[PDB]
Amino acid sequence: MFTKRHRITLLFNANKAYDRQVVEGVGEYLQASQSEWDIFIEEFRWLGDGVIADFDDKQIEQALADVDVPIVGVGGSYHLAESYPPVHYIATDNYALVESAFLHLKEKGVNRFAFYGLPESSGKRWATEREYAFRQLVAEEKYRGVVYQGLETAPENWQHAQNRLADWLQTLPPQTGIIAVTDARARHILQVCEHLHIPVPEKLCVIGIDNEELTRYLSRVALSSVAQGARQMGYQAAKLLHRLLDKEEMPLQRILVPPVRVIERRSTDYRSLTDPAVIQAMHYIRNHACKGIKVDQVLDAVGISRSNLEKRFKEEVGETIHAMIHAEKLEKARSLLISTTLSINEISQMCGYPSLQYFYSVFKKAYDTTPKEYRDVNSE
Amino acid sequence: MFTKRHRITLLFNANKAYDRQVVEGVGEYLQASQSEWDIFIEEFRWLGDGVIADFDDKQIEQALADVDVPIVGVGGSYHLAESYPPVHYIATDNYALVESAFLHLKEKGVNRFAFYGLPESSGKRWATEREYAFRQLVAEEKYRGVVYQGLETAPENWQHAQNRLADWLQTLPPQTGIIAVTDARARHILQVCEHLHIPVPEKLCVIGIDNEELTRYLSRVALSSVAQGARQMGYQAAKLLHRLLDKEEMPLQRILVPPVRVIERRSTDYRSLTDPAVIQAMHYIRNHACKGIKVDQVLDAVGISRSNLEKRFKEEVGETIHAMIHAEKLEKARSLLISTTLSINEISQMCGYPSLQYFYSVFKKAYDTTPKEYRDVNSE
Ligand SMILES: O[C@@H]1[C@@H](O)[C@@H](O)OC[C@H]1O
Ligand SMILES: O[C@@H]1[C@@H](O)[C@@H](O)OC[C@H]1O
Repeated sequence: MFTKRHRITLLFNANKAYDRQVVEGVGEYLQASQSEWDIFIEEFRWLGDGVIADFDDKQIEQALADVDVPIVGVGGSYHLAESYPPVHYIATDNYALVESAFLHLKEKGVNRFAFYGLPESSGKRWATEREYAFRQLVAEEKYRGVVYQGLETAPENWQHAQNRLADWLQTLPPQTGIIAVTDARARHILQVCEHLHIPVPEKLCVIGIDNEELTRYLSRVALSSVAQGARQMGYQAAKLLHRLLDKEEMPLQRILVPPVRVIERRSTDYRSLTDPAVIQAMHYIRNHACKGIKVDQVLDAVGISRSNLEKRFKEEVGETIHAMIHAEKLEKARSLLISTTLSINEISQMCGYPSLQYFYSVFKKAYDTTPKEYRDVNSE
Repeated sequence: MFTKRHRITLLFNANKAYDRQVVEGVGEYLQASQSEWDIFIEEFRWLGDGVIADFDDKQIEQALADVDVPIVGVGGSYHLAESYPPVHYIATDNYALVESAFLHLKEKGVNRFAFYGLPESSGKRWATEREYAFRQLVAEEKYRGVVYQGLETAPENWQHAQNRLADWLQTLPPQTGIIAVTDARARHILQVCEHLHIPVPEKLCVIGIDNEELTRYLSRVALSSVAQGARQMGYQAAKLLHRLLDKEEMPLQRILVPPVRVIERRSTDYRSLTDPAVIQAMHYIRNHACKGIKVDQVLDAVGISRSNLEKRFKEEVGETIHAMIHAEKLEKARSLLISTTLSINEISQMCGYPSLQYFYSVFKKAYDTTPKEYRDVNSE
């Protein structure tokens, strides 16, 4: 008779992708265990028989400090072991996350490293934790790392904040890889580069930390990111809380979960390019190839004569401008198949192809499957 | 030179799955068009050069009424054409949504229909719209439909609300299919059935309308749902706003997008069962088969002698209790492969299998692929 029910309270934020992942793991546990739990996503802030909560929040910790019922905290890791709150704790491995992104940029020949973080001013201790890790694994590189804490998440002066970020960005030499604390901060870099037409990744490379597509700002350049092991975190949390509900004795748990993987998108697609003019020209093309652009537009974007730009393209890419314009139409098309929900007809049309048959033809030449086949094998 | 930038303001709610889908479509458009837009998810509530907003919100409509810049409203459809707000409008087809769920239950022999809605008290006009549709397509069924508006989303008295929902549920004859306005309301039905041990779907069938897994309450019985065409909605919205930004003349658009599909889960998995004792016994099994239960527990759950229950199981299922216990261990396992992120090892263990090899063996007998193969071909 499975009659005893437990009310379970989850203190997270439905509006942030990471929080949503954690709760989904909790839900996964519910499914796998078929527990007689009544789980409430109760966060705004009665309390149940067990709690799982966001402990990246000092307020929550203070609210919960002295609560009798089992609590499993979920939040960021800490280099110092005595900085962990007095509760069982599932942790995202802050070090590993930065490491994961560092190793990604490392593999792409990048040896100039930059970090866009978050002021001490915010209460974000995982930010400090990530910055420290950055410094730790950047220590032995050819050129030194450079760190720039921001102004604040919701600036008291957006315009001013933008100016300061713009200033810092123009400071950074070509082929600098930037690690942002959060996809949100990464997108902040991308919008400024948009304002300024700074080539990403042709000039500077950008990588984030959440794998969240919905941040304050949406970015035309798709954002590479470290995906946290957030589902697994929520699952392990519930699994532990279950043992805590069976009155099991235990020293306070500190289990670290590493990132799942890096999702490689456009923003880190660096191909060893170095000539400033090809850099700006290649960026231009990667923005507007689908819009049916001629070599003339590319020439006008940089301020260069046809002869000279062709010479340099040949020099650095072994292909023509015209050829690269069209190779990129394909790339846009290939991405959308992979990262989007559009019909193939829509992809063809939005990518400036004359007919869906023509795209089919061109696509089947470059890769060997069909647009359709390639989608099933490679989607998301 | 693609130098003119447009600031775009989106007025939606990051915390609700439907809103998040809509914004993702907007993002899809950004990708496919590589527009020089600066898109802000600005909703709490400066304004940009174009707006896309949740027009299921009378406050937003009033806030925006008299704004000079292009606006594309997104929200629910209306049976009456004069109830649409004075703006270009992308609509989810409220009728089609109910229809989609109705047709799903219809296909499963269901001919007793119920609707859990939302009081007039809330400002939710899509709720009224869905209820009306329900009534419209339930008109010709054998038994009449029954509608129950709730107490309110965040009750002024949770306990009281639960009592009233419990009352209504015990009113409903076996093999009643319930359509809820929203996965949220559906889950409210499921938690009460949990409190009361009312078999779903063995006794009553439940289907929702959003395909959202994260609602106020998490449900042990996975929830079947209609998935709205919400991405496409957001994409079409941005695509229209783009034409509006190119100063194109147009009569106020009213384009309806139908649901994508119905996601069939446990909550609508009705297999023509009718004997009350098998109903309760089968529900029991579907909850605890993985927990290593004997025939004795099933006997105790209903209040029936072994002989009699076996007789009835044979009569309605052509299988033994013992046999069905084990067929369901497999089903739990098969689901988790399909709907979850767990490792196969974890699935085996949580489903009460003695070894991963044994599960492999049993799984390969029932279906012909391996747990691994079946995951790649059938996941999500
Ligand atoms: O690590 C997370 C960070 O990346 C951001 O998403 O905000 C919540 C944090 O816990
Ligand atoms: O149709 C949607 C409904 O299902 C719910 O999710 O709330 C928002 C509505 O627009």
